[PDB]
Amino acid sequence: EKEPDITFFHPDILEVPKDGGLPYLKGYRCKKCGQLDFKTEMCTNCWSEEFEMVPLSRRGKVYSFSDIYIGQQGLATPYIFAYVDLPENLRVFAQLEGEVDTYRCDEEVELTLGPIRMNNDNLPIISYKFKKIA
Amino acid sequence: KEPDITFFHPDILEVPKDGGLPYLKGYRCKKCGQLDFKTEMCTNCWSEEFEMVPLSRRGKVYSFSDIYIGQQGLATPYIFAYVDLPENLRVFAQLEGEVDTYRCDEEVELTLGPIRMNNDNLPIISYKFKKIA
Amino acid sequence: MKLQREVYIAGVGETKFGKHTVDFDVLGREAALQAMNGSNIDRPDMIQSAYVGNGMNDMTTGQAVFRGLGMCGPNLPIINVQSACSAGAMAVFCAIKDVATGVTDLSIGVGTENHTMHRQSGAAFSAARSDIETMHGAVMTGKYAMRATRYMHETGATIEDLAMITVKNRKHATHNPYAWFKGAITVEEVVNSRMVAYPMTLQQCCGIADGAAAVVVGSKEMMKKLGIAKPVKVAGVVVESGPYHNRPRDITGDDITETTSEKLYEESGIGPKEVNILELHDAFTIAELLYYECMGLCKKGDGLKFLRDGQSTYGGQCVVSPRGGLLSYGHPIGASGAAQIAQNVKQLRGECGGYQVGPTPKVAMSHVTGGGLSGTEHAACTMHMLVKGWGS
Amino acid sequence: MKLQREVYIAGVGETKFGKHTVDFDVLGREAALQAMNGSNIDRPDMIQSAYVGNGMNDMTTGQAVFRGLGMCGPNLPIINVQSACSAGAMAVFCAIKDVATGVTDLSIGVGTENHTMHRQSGAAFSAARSDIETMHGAVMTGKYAMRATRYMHETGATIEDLAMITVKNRKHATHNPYAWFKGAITVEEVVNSRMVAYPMTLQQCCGIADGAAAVVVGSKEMMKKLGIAKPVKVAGVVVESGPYHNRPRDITGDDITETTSEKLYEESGIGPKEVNILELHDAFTIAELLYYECMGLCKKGDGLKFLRDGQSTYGGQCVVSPRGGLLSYGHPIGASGAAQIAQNVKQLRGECGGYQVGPTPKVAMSHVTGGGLSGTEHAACTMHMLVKGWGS
Ligand SMILES: CC(C)(COP(=O)(O)OP(=O)(O)OC[C@H]1O[C@@H](n2cnc3c(N)ncnc32)[C@@H](O)[C@@H]1OP(=O)(O)O)[C@@H](O)C(=O)NCCC(=O)NCCS
Ligand SMILES: [Cl-]
Ligand SMILES: [Mg+2]
Ligand SMILES: [Zn+2]
Ligand SMILES: [Zn+2]
Repeated sequence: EKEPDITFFHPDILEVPKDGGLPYLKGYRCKKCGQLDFKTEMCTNCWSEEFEMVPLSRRGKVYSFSDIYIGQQGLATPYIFAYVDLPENLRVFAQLEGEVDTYRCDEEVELTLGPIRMNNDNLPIISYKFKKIA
Repeated sequence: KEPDITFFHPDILEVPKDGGLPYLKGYRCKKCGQLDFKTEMCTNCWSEEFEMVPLSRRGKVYSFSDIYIGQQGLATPYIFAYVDLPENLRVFAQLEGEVDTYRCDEEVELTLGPIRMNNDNLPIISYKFKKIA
Repeated sequence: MKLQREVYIAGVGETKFGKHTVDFDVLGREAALQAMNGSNIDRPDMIQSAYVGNGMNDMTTGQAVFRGLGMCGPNLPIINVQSACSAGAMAVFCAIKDVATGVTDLSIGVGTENHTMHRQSGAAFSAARSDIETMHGAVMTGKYAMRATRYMHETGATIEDLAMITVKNRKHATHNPYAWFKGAITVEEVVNSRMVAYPMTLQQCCGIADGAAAVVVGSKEMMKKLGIAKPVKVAGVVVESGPYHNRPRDITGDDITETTSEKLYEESGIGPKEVNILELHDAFTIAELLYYECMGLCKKGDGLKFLRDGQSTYGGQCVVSPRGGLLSYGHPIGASGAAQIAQNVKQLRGECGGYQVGPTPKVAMSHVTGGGLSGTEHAACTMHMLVKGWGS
Repeated sequence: MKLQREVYIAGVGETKFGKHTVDFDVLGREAALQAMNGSNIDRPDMIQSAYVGNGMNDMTTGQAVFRGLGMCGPNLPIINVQSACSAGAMAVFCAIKDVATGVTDLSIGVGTENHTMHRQSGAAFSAARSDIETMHGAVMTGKYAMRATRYMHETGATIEDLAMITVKNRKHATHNPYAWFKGAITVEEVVNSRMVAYPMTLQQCCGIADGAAAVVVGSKEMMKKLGIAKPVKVAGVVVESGPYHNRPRDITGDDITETTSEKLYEESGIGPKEVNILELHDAFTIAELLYYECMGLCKKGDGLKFLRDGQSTYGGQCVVSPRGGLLSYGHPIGASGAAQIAQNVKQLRGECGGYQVGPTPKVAMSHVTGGGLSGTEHAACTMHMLVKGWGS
């Protein structure tokens, strides 16, 4: 299609400030019941549609991960993905930057941006990932 | 890498290796006498014992349709029909010929020809029916 | 199936039908939420079981539908159902059965499908993937077209007669915003549209559409508990499988539609001449015309007279396809069986505005089949009989 | 689901599992015929309803199964069901519900699938890019691998411990003709097989297979009328959907397996320590290990000790995967949930010859899940509790 496929994921989860400020993940807190979640049309706990935007911590912690040697079609292998827990008590699934056989559970990691896959036009989709701090 | 079929199907279409005229095959249940196409068990009485019955090469177009929008991947137009045999069996099959030429109750005769391309892009030869002289 | 206690429809939901870019789960969620809102259900923890019909999208359609509503969990058993085009009606049937048996007091049936985001145009649906007729090139257009060719042969009916079905169904849909195609079309425009499977031209074929619909059902006490003002009573509902054989059946009849409709009349105690509106499986023009006789709306041989005399449109014995039928909505396989019911409910309730049947119908019947299986006219059939359930 | 009256299993059916060149309908029919013959049914239309589970063969699989038995028609309502790997168990569940509620006195559930005869892209076994974890590259083996890594982190389990699940399950299957892979395999062979997503190697993952099974269920009176010698009582059966949220979970637990099994124990009145054999969703070695804890066979954190102590093989508290599990049969999506039940019935009846558990089991439990979009552990879970129903 000459109307392009996406090159970014996703404006309601990963905030890239237009003035060049550091990107951050964001959640949305239900104003009725207080549930924090990623962006959704209605609160899955109480069905309210009234929210407040909550910027999320850029530091998280690898809860678990796996080195992927046989993965999705079209992604370069090996790659790594993980459950990354944020201190706001939200869990984010994301790729980890780096080499196989180097991550451990409960390791601290920091948000970063990079290509997570190629789109239908064979151009990279840029999204959030996490990387080692030191 | 093992190859795709080029013939459909030995359980319903017999091609005599002696070069005799091909024919469709029915099967008669030995226990209840019901005639049907090949099955593992009789739909009427569940018996597994049958005798093979060569079927008439001549049939009648019960109904048909000229197909201009086909299955994905099939060249168009083509024609298919319910062809009724004297043995009181109905066969679904393509008809050889041109659109806008068939009629209900038209007599037709068995013939072999390609029904589709296989996954190696070779023709699958099967049973069709054609107009008689 | 005999209902062991009364079962009533509270809220219903329906998306617009046509080419959608959102997928089956979003459509299904929209219809389900509409049905819940219409039932005064304002919390995720009220419905007690859910059934979701689908054809080809997904093996966990209902869990995908309800995920974003926060309703999946230990108190919501979800089961997904399939019987090609019967699936949306079977979902409502399963929900009815849970209530009628006392397994639940409040359940929901959803039908949903998105076809257009998952296939290329320019081709018709085949028969079943594993079916012998599919090997030989069977497409559903031609399978129904053969019934029209034979009907024309036996009765002298012309393609212009069959075209009147599209004219009427599109007329019915004129003011219905949910339909895909609608409004005034002439016999000449129907007959001169491009041939698809002779003698079915484009405008005599149902569209390959996306959409969803949902139906909440509950007990008499649950209707009162929820403050439902116009509960619609399920007077009967019947599921059959189609007889299989390789003998020369009369394809201008329809074994399973005949027997399913008779059983529905017997169990409900309501005869065909008492039905005020009917949504049936008008996948092709010929299907509706044949079903006038198969369902006993008129005597043998009178189907075309029934049509020509106006008996299936406004002012006649039975308004058939008042929402516009499959010939106006198009036909998302998993959705149509539920969508017929949602619109029948709205008609019973007087809620259809510019396409509302007058006098208000009191008895509404629906019918979907499901096919592609060689040796059967249809693999399955599901029919519902619904009636006014609020007194005056 | 509480059972309104007792329900018993009469005959069961089971094909060989592996690569079949006959399709899902032939396999399903073979299993259905066996189950009906094993129920001493002389009049097939005594079977009053049929449910058939399938994942991706077709939309009318149950009608395609029964048509070759001459059983389709007005006296056999057939509904097909889907919840990815839950489908075959849900088919049996639907049949049990029909009997328990008195809708029927005799019903049948079939699960069937043929994968290997069909070109299935790989995208059919996965969710769409729309699913957030899939957008970021998730694959099922890596999702379960993360569960294994977390378990190794918490317990000190090694890859060799995980591989012992494959070793055990193939050992159990040694003399089982229905299983596909069977007999002795060494830990080093399992560990040294190709790495898919650390620590899951190829031999720790179940494979795709073709197969079918069937279960006839009926009332107590129907068991007496059919002369069934060893009717197996349905002590309980539970269907759940998986909760959705984005909070940190303990993935060495399993929210829906925990709640489904607890509800099964509560409804049946049978606790986990009373279960003598268990078939469960061993799609990967780590799943069986975690489910020891999730089902309450042992305490949190003790699954590794349970395994090493031999408590999940012959002589132990509960023989887990005595037929060999998915790790020996492979996994035809629509079949496995029905097949677990068929083999558990055979074990309860003492019929499994060289793979028969001794002493004879009296309590048998079965478990399949299925699906799992982002934010869920699984889309569905179906569990059955079965007990000896004959006296002395
Ligand atoms: C008749 C049929 C083959 C036409 O499909 P098609 O040729 O591929 O047509 P396209 O999808 O490419 O659409 C072409 C245009 O015609 C219209 N159109 C498509 N189908 C139409 C239909 N059935 N009726 C009227 N108009 C239709 C437009 O929507 C479309 O224009 P658009 O680009 O703005 O959307 C298809 O509708 C069909 O197969 N219908 C029967 C489906 C069926 O068998 N269902 C199961 C019944 S049991
Ligand atoms: Cl159909
Ligand atoms: Mg009988
Ligand atoms: Zn809230
Ligand atoms: Zn016979």
